Amino acid sequence: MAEVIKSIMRKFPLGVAIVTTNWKGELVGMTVNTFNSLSLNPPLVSFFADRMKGNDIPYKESKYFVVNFTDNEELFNIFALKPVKERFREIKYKEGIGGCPILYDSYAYIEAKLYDTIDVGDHSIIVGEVIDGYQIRDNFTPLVYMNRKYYKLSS
Amino acid sequence: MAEVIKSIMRKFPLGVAIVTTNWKGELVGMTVNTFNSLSLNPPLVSFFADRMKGNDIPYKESKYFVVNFTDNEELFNIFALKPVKERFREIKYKEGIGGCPILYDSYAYIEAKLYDTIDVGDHSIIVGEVIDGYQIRDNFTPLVYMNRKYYKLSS
Ligand SMILES: NC(=O)c1ccc[n+]([C@@H]2O[C@H](COP(=O)([O-])OP(=O)(O)OC[C@H]3O[C@@H](n4cnc5c(N)ncnc54)[C@H](O)[C@@H]3O)[C@@H](O)[C@H]2O)c1
Ligand SMILES: NC(=O)c1ccc[n+]([C@@H]2O[C@H](COP(=O)([O-])OP(=O)(O)OC[C@H]3O[C@@H](n4cnc5c(N)ncnc54)[C@H](O)[C@@H]3O)[C@@H](O)[C@H]2O)c1
Ligand SMILES: Cc1cc2nc3c(=O)[nH]c(=O)nc-3n(C[C@H](O)[C@H](O)[C@H](O)COP(=O)(O)O)c2cc1C
Ligand SMILES: Cc1cc2nc3c(=O)[nH]c(=O)nc-3n(C[C@H](O)[C@H](O)[C@H](O)COP(=O)(O)O)c2cc1C
Repeated sequence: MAEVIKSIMRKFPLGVAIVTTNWKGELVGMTVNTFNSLSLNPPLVSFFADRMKGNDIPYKESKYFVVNFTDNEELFNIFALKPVKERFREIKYKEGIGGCPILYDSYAYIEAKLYDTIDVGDHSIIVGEVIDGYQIRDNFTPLVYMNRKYYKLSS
Repeated sequence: MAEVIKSIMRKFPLGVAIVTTNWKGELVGMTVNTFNSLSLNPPLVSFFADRMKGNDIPYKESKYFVVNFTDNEELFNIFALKPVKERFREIKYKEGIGGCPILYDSYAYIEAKLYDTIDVGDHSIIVGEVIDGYQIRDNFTPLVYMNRKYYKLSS
């Protein structure tokens, strides 16, 4: 059934984001296709973190996280494929709340306070309360991920 | 902050699906942009159901649900905009597991057993264990929802 999930999801298009945190001083982040809005009152956003890779642990052990929205495919590939220790060497960034890294190439970002974590199956649902949101750049081309590719929207 | 969430999400592209169930004999479903894969082992998928509209209740009170994947924008609009009592009058469907409606225009669907529900903020995370998946049609144009529109992917 893991294979039927992957086969169906390969053709299910999803927006991508790069979630980051400052994990006891270590700058970390990852490309996710599970980011979404969860609640309006209270204002909550979420993503799913793979427990099998320990992707949950930095967020569980940090008070805040940042959601970076970017149109730079290179950044998504860095934050999916490159070794953790290498990712923040290659990109421009600044620190936000809790020291969480904000990527300079982001056209928007959210700063969130960790609100809850919920283990379900082999992932943890990471839930953040939106503390602030910023729209930096008005002109951008949002990307959607499907079948290992990053597409623009038609028209 | 509910407004910053909406403003950012308006420009965050997301695949859409129509989740259905047979709620004590009542055929119901809704367009969602919160469907995703949650876990591989066990094989779990999820969506977020708005408690403010009672969208959580049918799933909480039914043993199964179906995830319909379709490329028919008309269907997404029916299952977002039209009165509940009208939706299954206008479309071709059959019943699957638990009597859950499978839409004829779906190019793929998942049958799921309700695994857990988790209230977080003003939504409930509805979690289903994948019992079966089906790819009916190999030729289709997946849609992504952004800024109230249903886009095709470029190229
Ligand atoms: N944890 C996640 O939700 C998730 C999502 C996408 C990619 N990834 C990781 O990146 C790798 C490369 O991605 P790809 O697009 O080539 O994947 P793929 O070809 O292995 O799978 C296609 C799709 O299936 C779903 N999926 C795959 N692995 C999953 C997992 N462990 N848990 C929940 N859903 C999963 C994702 O939506 C993915 O894009 C994946 O094999 C996976 O290890 C993880
Ligand atoms: N519950 C949901 O996750 C959700 C998602 C999309 C749309 N909707 C409902 O459909 C209506 C029409 O959609 P639209 O695209 O014109 O919306 P919109 O212009 O009001 O908001 C834009 C986006 O913000 C997010 N959002 C809006 N309402 C939300 C809610 N109650 N909870 C979590 N996230 C929410 C969604 O991703 C939505 O597409 C929305 O106002 C909402 O009531 C609900
Ligand atoms: C487009 C894309 C989407 C991804 N989405 C998620 C996700 O939502 N959750 C997750 O835990 N991992 C996801 N991954 C994998 C993480 O990015 C990856 O495990 C993380 O960067 C840590 O990398 P590492 O284990 O190789 O060091 C995704 C990968 C890609 C290619
Ligand atoms: C594209 C789109 C995405 C939606 N996603 C969700 C969702 O994920 N969860 C939810 O509870 N409602 C979502 N909604 C709203 C439901 O479709 C709607 O509340 C449901 O069909 C019941 O309709 P009603 O309250 O008008 O009767 C979405 C609406 C649209 C337009």
